[PDB]
Amino acid sequence: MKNIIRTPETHPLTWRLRDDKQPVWLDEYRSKNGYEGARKALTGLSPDEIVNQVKDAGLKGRGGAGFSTGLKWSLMPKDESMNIRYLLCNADEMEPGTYKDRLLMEQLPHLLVEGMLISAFALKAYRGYIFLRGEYIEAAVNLRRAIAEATEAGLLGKNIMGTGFDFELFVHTGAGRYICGEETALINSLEGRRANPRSKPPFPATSGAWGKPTCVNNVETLCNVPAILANGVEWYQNISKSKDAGTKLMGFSGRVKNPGLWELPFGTTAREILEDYAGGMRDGLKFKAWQPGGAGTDFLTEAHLDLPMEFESIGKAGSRLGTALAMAVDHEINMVSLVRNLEEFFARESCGWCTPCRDGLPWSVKILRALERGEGQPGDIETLEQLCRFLGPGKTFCAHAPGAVEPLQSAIKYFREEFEAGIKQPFSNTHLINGIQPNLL
Amino acid sequence: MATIHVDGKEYEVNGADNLLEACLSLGLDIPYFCWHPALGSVGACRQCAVKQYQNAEDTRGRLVMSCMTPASDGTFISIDDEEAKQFRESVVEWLMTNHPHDCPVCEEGGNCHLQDMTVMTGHSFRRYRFTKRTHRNQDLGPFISHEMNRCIACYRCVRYYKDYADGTDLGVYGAHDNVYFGRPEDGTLESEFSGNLVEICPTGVFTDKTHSERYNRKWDMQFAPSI
Amino acid sequence: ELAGIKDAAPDATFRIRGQKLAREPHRYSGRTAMRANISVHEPRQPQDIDTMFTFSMEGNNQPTAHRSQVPFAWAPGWNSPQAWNKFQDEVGGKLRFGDPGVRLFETSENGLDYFTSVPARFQPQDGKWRIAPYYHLFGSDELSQRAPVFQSRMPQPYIKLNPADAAKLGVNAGTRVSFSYDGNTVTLPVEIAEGLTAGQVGLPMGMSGIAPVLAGAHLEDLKEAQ
Amino acid sequence: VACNLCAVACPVGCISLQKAETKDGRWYPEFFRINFSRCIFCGLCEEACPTTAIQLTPDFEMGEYKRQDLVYEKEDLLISGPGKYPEYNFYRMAGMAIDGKDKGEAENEAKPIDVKSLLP
Amino acid sequence: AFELSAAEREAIEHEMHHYEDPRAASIEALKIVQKQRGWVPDGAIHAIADVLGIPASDVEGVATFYSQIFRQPVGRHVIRYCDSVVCHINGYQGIQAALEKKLNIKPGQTTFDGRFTLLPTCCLGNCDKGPNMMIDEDTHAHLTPEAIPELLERYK
Ligand SMILES: Cc1cc2nc3c(=O)[nH]c(=O)nc-3n(C[C@H](O)[C@H](O)[C@H](O)COP(=O)(O)O)c2cc1C
Ligand code: SF4
Ligand code: SF4
Ligand code: SF4
Ligand code: SF4
Ligand code: SF4
Ligand code: FES
Ligand code: FES
Repeated sequence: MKNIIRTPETHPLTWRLRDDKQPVWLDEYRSKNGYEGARKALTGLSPDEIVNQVKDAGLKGRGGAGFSTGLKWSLMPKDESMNIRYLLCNADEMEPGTYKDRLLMEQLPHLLVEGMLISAFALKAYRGYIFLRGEYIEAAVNLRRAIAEATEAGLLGKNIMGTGFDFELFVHTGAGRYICGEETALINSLEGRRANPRSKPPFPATSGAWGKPTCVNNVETLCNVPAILANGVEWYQNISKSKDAGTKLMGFSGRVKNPGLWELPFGTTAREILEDYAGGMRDGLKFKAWQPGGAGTDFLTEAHLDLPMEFESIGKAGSRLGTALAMAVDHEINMVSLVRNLEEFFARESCGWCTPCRDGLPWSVKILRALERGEGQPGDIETLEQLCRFLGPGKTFCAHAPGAVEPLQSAIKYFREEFEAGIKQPFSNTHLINGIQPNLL
Repeated sequence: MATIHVDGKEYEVNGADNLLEACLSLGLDIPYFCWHPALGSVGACRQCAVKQYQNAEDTRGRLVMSCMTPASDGTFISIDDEEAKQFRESVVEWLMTNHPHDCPVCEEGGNCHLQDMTVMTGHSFRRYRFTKRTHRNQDLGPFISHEMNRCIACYRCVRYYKDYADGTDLGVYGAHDNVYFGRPEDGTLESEFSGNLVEICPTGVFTDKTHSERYNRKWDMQFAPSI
Repeated sequence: ELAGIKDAAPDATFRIRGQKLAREPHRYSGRTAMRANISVHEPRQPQDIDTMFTFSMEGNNQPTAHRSQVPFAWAPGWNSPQAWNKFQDEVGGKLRFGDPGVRLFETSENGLDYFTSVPARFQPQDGKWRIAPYYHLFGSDELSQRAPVFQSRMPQPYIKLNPADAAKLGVNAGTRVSFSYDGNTVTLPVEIAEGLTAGQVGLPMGMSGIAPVLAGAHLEDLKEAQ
Repeated sequence: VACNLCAVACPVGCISLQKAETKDGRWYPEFFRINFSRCIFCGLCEEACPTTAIQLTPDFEMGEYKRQDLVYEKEDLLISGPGKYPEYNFYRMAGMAIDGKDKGEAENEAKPIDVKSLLP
Repeated sequence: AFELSAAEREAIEHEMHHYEDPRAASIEALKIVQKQRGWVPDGAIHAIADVLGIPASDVEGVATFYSQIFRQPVGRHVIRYCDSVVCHINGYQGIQAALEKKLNIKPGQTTFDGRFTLLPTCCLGNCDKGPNMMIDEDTHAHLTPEAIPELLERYK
């Protein structure tokens, strides 16, 4: 609700935000407990114990999969001879409904710089690349200006803080493709290739960018670690009494009274987020459905509110938590138009590598256009069901396809009345030919 | 070296090999487009799907790709599993949604791998009623004719031309369902090994221009072993 | 020294369990219509005595037939070159019963001595020009340059000169420049080759006029064409 | 269109033909030869044809003094009209481009979109 | 008769230092050329190929894959309006109908004047603040159709 007592304890990432919404630079950042984490890390802690601390903390990736960060960081090789390692920060954020990292990169850039410095010291990476989206222009100016500001305080370059560690940071903007957010296709885009995904195994922990050990991490995953080191792991586990540790940037969007984004701990139920934080729907509209975590997530109903925002709690509820940024769909939006728009986006953003994505999704969108205009034929609904069945996990080359079909199968499963209300014409894909009698079924 | 269990039977295979060349070595017909013995497996076409179980007692497993799965000892697979057969037929159908009505006037007719895999899967009934995507062609020399409408996006041409042959003037362009295989601009393919594309491409996109002057189908040809 | 040629192929009495090896696919068509414009009667299929193959489709082309000489690959359900997978023991390996052909000579027990004929370094000469051979895939072979489809694929005949040799001669790219070989006179347009070392003249061997015997020869006279 | 399906589907092998191609790109037979001395009128050729070009008509009036004159060339077989199916045209269906039919002028075919188009 | 200017080359070789391979700079190099000219002409593909030491088919593949890299002539300003799902909920269709009524050019086309080339785009990352559009490097949020003409006035 409109007044919230933002404290360093319960809002570690976002308590540094000023009332005029302008970014906070290195002189102001170090006055309000800035970079002390990276001093204790570079001067006091070894990389291996830092990795063990991050594993004990139980930090999970905020990019939409929720894999453990310390185990992934422990997948890196144990061979000293392989001294060329890279740290890549997935700052693409092209999924519809995802605007969280824009706040962190526009207003708190030194948080990301410090977090990548700590993660690089843990992973022994000499070079770091921030994979920023190329549409975010003011994020790129503030990131590069704050990086050039941090180069004269001795936090980057050579002999940083007197230790032998050498870390050099770069910002390179993207060219505007959604599949660049997939981590192996992010590595391929960084190499200057068409951003096809790669087959796993091998993993980028062993063979990544330029065949070197690499670790792709979301922006918020890297921004969480300075809080861990500055305050402690013992503080970090006991933020929430829930199976997921730490805070998450959760928000609600659509035509609601107060659409926005607030940092909240895990286990917050939808009712307070929608009506206490977002202020509920606009007056004279009732609530029909909600997507919990962006466009790739399954649609949910009113019964699925009052339910905690966890990976395994939403997982057993028939959906995926994703980015945790929720979408409201009201009663005056036709669901067929929403699904047709979603499939248009997913179909048109396919990289084209694998057959069931390249060819299935255009068929699904054309069927949805036929249903929307009212020319749908009786075989259309079973074709959409077959498309969703055969586009599940493991059958396509990457995870863009299951994420494309999850809203389609959830919207057909819960709202089949509208989808089956546009089938007013029978099935005919053939024209009569004179002199040839047809085969009558 | 390794022992595998296929549809209940048991076979002896090389562990280093993947499952597609293992099952093809035993005479088990699995359809495929993107795999080639020389070029290797990339996993693009998704046509070689088989059902893999965790052990002999697992009744419900997962669909994997036999070109991308090693033929390790203890592997339990089913080529003829009903869900695998439905998926392979569906993949053929998705490739058939945009294919031109050209077999009478296609030089690959009677020698086309796509025709063989379509019959082998058993897909004979069209459900797609919408418009088809079309492409314009390019001129690729006096040797190779180009008909991009027939492309199935198997990526064999770029994998042969760039990786294997180290040619520089053939690539893939575009995105999603608009992928275009060819040159940046019209002009003769400069590589000394350009003509193997006629065997490498499983459809009639790249065809022999010297044969299309006096064309006849393969069943009418008389062959002898020569040097 | 040519004793191995018996094992290159079997003899004309070789049979696949009593069958002759087929040359024609089993669905070969039109056998009573190819020659129906000359004579409406059917000539007899030519008999073969030289080889085990028959000039007909009445023979054997089984993938598992015990043979090494396979005329073409075809299997039920495999009409493409991927039917070659049916003819191998493992796919991508060797032919099932062995590849045709035998090596005439084995590795010798002992080797040779060192050749002590060390050449002197190349020196250009005034008047004499060494002929540097340039080869072309579509020009150097005698039979295949008579194919009509190569007439457009061959480049124009060119004589390649170092830029310094064209600067001392005073010519540039495109200037026809006549030369003399064996008392004959040939004129061809000039091209510039930076990687070609000075004192040499690049010629395309095996073309119409430039025999490949010219490699290592000398051009006595070279002057601007008029 | 000289597709050579009628020649291979004939059980007795009474059809010989060769494909020709115009500069326009239309496939057509350079020569078409039917040996009517051996033809049994089984009709497998008519049902094999995917263009309805070859058809069987109610006309049995044949008889000749020499067997050499029973071989029919293309000028003895090509009639002035469409026969049993007045309206079917195969090239309207086919993707191949001929005069009057550029790419995207076939049935159920969309316009060609170039890879350089600004729309993603 | 295309020639790459010596400052585009100076910027390309400046940004080539940040990678093991010059291929990795190819995308950025293309954007530099577009920054100078609005779009990538056909000769810039071979120019970039010969400077970076990669084949021209790789540069053209990269340029055709990425939506923002333009290979067809564009206008003075590129109107990029969001048509994604949150903007579908907030009503982009009225903004599209207003823009395409004013300009009279359906999406993907160019105005007779050439001042503006209307293009749809994916989610701009400003979803919570309403229907969104970008004109060149300027983002406009909280869009209403009534505000469209005056906004156009800003860009003349
Ligand atoms: C099609 C697709 C798009 C993706 N886009 C993004 C993205 O934009 N940002 C992101 O952080 N992760 C994205 N991911 C997830 C990444 O592949 C990867 O799981 C993540 O970057 C791991 O980082 P994390 O541990 O910090 O979550 C995407 C995945 C797929 C399959
Ligand atoms: S499944 Fe679709 S999005 Fe994923 S790699 Fe294949 S074509 Fe691209
Ligand atoms: S290329 Fe193959 S599938 Fe395509 S029309 Fe020709 S024969 Fe048929
Ligand atoms: S052109 Fe041929 S080889 Fe290349 S993708 Fe298409 S079908 Fe495959
Ligand atoms: S169109 Fe009919 S008659 Fe002509 S070649 Fe084809 S099948 Fe034979
Ligand atoms: S009708 Fe005559 S030409 Fe046709 S298949 Fe029968 S025998 Fe052959
Ligand atoms: S051939 Fe095996 S997945 Fe494509
Ligand atoms: S979803 Fe509409 S601009 Fe972001």
